[PDB]
Amino acid sequence: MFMINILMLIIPILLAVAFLTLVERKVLGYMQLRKGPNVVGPYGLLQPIADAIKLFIKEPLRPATSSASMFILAPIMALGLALTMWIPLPMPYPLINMNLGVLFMLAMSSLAVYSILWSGWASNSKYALIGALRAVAQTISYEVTLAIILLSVLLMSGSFTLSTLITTQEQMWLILPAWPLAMMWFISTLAETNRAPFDLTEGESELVSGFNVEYAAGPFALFFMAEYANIIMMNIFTAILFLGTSHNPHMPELYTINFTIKSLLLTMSFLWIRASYPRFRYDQLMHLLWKNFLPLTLALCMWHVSLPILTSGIPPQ
Amino acid sequence: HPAAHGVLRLVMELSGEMVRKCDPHIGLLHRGTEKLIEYKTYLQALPYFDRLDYVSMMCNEQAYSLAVEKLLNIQPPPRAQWIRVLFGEITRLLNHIMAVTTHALDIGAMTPFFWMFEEREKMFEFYERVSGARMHAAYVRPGGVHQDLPLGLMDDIYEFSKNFSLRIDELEEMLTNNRIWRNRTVDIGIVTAEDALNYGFSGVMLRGSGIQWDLRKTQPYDVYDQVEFDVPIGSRGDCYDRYLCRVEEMRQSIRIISQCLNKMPPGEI
Amino acid sequence: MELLQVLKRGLQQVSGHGGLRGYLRVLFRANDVRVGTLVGEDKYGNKYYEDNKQFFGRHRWVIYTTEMNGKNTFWDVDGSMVPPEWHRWLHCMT
Amino acid sequence: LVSDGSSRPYRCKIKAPGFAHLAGLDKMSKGHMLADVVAIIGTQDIVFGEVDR
Amino acid sequence: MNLMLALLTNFTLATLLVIIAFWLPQLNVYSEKTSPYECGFDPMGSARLPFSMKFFLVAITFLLFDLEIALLLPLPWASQTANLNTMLTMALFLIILLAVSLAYEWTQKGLE
Amino acid sequence: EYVVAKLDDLINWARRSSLWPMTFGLACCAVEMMHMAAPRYDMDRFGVVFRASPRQSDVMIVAGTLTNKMAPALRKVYDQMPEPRYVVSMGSCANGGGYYHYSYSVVRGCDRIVPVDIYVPGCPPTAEALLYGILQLQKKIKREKRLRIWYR
Amino acid sequence: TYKYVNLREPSMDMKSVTDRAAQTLLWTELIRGLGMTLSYLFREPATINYPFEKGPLSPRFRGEHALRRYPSGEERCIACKLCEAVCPAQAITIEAEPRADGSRRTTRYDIDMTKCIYCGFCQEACPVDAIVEGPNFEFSTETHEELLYNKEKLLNNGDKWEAEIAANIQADYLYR
Ligand SMILES: CCCCCCCCCCCCCCCCCC(=O)OC[C@H](COP(=O)(O)OCCN)OC(=O)CCCCCCCCCCCCCCCCC
Ligand SMILES: CCCCCCCCCCCCCCCCCC(=O)OC[C@H](COP(=O)(O)OCCN)OC(=O)CCCCCCCCCCCCCCCCC
Ligand code: SF4
Ligand code: SF4
Ligand code: SF4
Repeated sequence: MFMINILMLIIPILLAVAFLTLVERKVLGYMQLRKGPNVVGPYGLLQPIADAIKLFIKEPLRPATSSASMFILAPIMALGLALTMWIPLPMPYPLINMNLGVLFMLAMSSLAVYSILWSGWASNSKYALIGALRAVAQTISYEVTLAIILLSVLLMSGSFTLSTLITTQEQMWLILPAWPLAMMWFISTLAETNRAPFDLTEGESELVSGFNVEYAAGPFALFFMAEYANIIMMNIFTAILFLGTSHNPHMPELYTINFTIKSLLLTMSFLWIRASYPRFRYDQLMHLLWKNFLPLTLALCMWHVSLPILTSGIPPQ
Repeated sequence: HPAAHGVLRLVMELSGEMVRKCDPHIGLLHRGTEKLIEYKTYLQALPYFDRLDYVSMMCNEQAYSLAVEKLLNIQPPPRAQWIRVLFGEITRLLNHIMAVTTHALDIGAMTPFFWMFEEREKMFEFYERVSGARMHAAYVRPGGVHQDLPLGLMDDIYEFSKNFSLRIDELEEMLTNNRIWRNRTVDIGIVTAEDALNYGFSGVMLRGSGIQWDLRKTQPYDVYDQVEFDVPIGSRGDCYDRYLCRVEEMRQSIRIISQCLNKMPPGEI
Repeated sequence: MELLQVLKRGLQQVSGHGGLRGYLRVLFRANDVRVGTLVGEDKYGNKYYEDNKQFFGRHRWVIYTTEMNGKNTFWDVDGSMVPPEWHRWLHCMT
Repeated sequence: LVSDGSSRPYRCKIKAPGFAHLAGLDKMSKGHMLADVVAIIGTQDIVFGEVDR
Repeated sequence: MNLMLALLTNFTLATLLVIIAFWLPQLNVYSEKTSPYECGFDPMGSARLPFSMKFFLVAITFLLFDLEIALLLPLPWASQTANLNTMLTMALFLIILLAVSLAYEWTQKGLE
Repeated sequence: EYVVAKLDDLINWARRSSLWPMTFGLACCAVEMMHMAAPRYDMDRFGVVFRASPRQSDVMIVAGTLTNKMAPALRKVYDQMPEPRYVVSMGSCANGGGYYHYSYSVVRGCDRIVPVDIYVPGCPPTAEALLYGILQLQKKIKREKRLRIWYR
Repeated sequence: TYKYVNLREPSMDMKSVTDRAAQTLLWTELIRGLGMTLSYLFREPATINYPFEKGPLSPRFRGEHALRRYPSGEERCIACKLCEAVCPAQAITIEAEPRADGSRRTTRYDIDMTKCIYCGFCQEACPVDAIVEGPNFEFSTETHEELLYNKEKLLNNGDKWEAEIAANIQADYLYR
């Protein structure tokens, strides 16, 4: 019954991306002083099952001046790596016990930009031709802001597995000994996964130009779908790394209860940022990576090399 | 789409990344206006000045009625002048709500649009109670105001206008000491020379950059000399310090309203 | 300790208004679930409630019932069904 | 407002902004980015139908 | 032997929903105007993709900063070791060797 | 049968559960639509989210005033919309053109370009007689695609 | 007179630079700024629940048209041709005839509801106080062939209520 476990993980998470689109706007609504989806629910709660069927009735045109084998291959690789990344992730037991899987996250988070380079090219001209070339350019630069300060906690964890990442945090909630790194951990995933303040990707992006600009609601229904699957997955990855919960072997039930409550709270912030701050005007977006983000990340890197040595506090492996 | 919601087609031969050449095209809404007023009378062709802006309602028809009273040799009566100021300085809390919100929606801030229009609907109420209608009111005539305002509006402007300075105390904390919006707007579009007067500019994108002058206290309109207020100026010559006129004029328009409730003589209209 | 300090008011508000059937029957049309304070008299069975003067704009809410002059059961409400006397009242015009 | 002397007027030429405020964008825009250009236009408070001057 | 049947499920469920959403109502019986109106708001656009220098240097610069994090990658494995004065003083070298490559290029970036 | 005509109690309910309007804000009836997206008579979350892109929209809402120099740019945008498309014209200038019905530079009516479903009259209709306009559009959806393939 | 805004130099000493270098680096703005001003969600939302609740209006409101009539009926119109001479948009189209009794009346009366620009110039030009902009925005028909009004629509539309209209005009004729 291994095969019944995989389907027990793909299917209960497509609701949690469909029941996030509804909480996308109720939370964003009470900031504007207005109620949620009022009339169809009764409380809203039945909105996405009606808002899903309309997309698969509405005619999925292909553009006449488009290519063929590239345009319908990027949504295959969209949902592939958006759902494959959920595998090696402990809660409290992962589906797969990888020896080194923290690196496998970057082995999965690297290839997502190789679909945007397809879809911007595969269909058509200037509103996604050059306008998607400068969306690959922002997402490549925020790995070296990411991969360094992901390594900067592993000097304190001890190894590459994720079971040690819960063992080392039984008494600490490790956001305290590394709180400068925890800041730039947030803004990276806030800009890499193509969200609201650093937003030259989706729809705020000259407010007209996106990679969604050409997909009718047949193939478009996944792009949005798949994408919303990253944003609840960097949140499930931050809260297993910094803000780690407590594991008890005799009681694994109380792990997940105290766990899903925490990833939901960080997921609120991606909604709660969008209702405050304006955009970044593509220069100043990348003007603060090199000049401003990056030299501090090397500074704390040299700090986290020497401090396990000159404390005589080497982590065991 | 909405760079002004579907108008203004412009061509840009952009020099690599910079623009260096920009030449727009108007005429997508032309309608034949000035041809068509020749075939009407004076009173009958008045509601095509109200539709000549969008959002100024009583500020237009203030400059048509005043341009026909001159030709007639007639002044308006004294109560008809303290009505026009109570409206002509309440549309300056509508044209400045829009210029500080839809600007900051094109940039991308969501809420101060919604945070102000929820409050703005307390003020399209006030047109309906006096004229009869929602936006375009045919109210001002070339002989003063049409008809008298009902029993009320002085316990309802006063409840409103005593509580507007907190709502304008929210945008100061949204925008002014904000860093990202200051970064989006400093030293951008600095046209400040006497080519910024050779082009024949009117106010702000003048006085917000240098030259102190406006036609409200160097010429008269009305009984409008009998109020006291100051005219905000800008220091440097960019957008962030012609932004700050529009935030600061809205505080000074509350002063000209509170000075107008005390002074209205009873009489004719 | 506000979890029971103010739910005690809402316990009689939610539950004891029409029992088990009279609560969810108004819930399936909208989230308009608050029982109003006063009543109207007119006309058919549509008691246009008027609230406890604790609102403005949402203080004069009406209810529709069934089939004015050839309509469906409850799933067609267009809003133009009102008598031409409540236009003087529903719109707060006097 | 040229008036001839009877009930229907002669020419009525309107002066409004947008002729000054937008002829002076081509000077104002050169040197900056493209995403600076949408930042420029909002401060003039352009309302169309008033470019019908 | 499930790793490898841990993903071929996930891709055959992925390619399932594509052809059912796209290709199945692509055989429907509507009028389906095939006229060249399918491109939006950039009608003709009779030009080739022009070169942009400031968007090439962003590609190469990343690539040379990407290499020596893989040298920097086995630092946690370089902890449980022998002689460690060597291990510390060599680990500090590469970061400075990455840092100087900033400061030379930092005197000329351009509008990136 | 009872099997097939029951299925259009879902598809003709799914098609009226979430409309995605394009709008053409051109003239004064743009602003009196924006107050409906303002949270007093809040347009969104009574079923119908506000504006999207031309490739994704169901039901467009013409407003303002259609001159000669906007007449081809309307019809081009109407083509890209999908098959279950609907057209609502608000404003008294997309009904026969307000005034400027007699001046040279106005397309006299906006039905002469596209087929339009629900006419809403009034210089600016008060965003109150526009929710009543769209609640007439949802009542229009009582059609069925069943009993078409099942009759003929 | 004057007022100068954004005309002030920084202090530029040893103390207040740390006050500004705590801002840029550790974000004493941007959380105290807008992590608190936004939430502030705890107010009651103000949404008119539209099919049941409706919004406020005023007794001089403009809307659908009507033609009143006297106590026991006379069709208050007298075809005096003024409501058609000051429509700015030339909507009204009147064609009278001497009716057989001797008093003159209309035969055809036509108001477009599309050229109607909603002045209130018909409402106030009438001497015999007949044609009244009635207070009901109920509209939204589906055909352009329909919004053209005849005479015998307006009377039906003007006798669906007069309890509505005559409560309005009695309140408001004292000003005009
Ligand atoms: C459009 C449809 C057509 C395309 C359909 C096919 C698409 C497939 C794309 C999937 C790409 C995923 C590739 C990821 C490779 C990384 C796998 C991995 O590293 O697993 C970790 C583990 C490492 O070993 P270890 O951790 O030490 O095990 C514990 C021992 N105590 O390793 C293991 O546990 C076992 C290692 C051997 C398992 C078999 C080999 C794995 C790769 C098989 C697929 C080959 C890749 C196909 C090409 C990829 C194209 C993107
Ligand atoms: C000797 C002992 C050892 C000493 C150890 C001392 C530890 C010190 C730790 C300091 C390092 C951590 C701080 C990280 C640096 C902050 C990043 C930065 O430098 O931003 C600079 C940015 C540039 O703009 P600026 O310089 O201000 O110029 C414009 C002024 N007109 O200006 C900015 O402020 C930009 C602000 C961020 C931009 C994105 C904002 C979008 C919203 C993000 C909200 C995120 C909220 C928090 C994230 C979640 C936290 C859990
Ligand atoms: S006539 Fe009506 S639609 Fe046209 S601009 Fe005026 S208010 Fe807007
Ligand atoms: S209402 Fe007055 S103006 Fe109109 S037709 Fe009758 S008498 Fe003439
Ligand atoms: S409201 Fe004005 S334009 Fe319309 S019919 Fe009456 S007078 Fe004519």
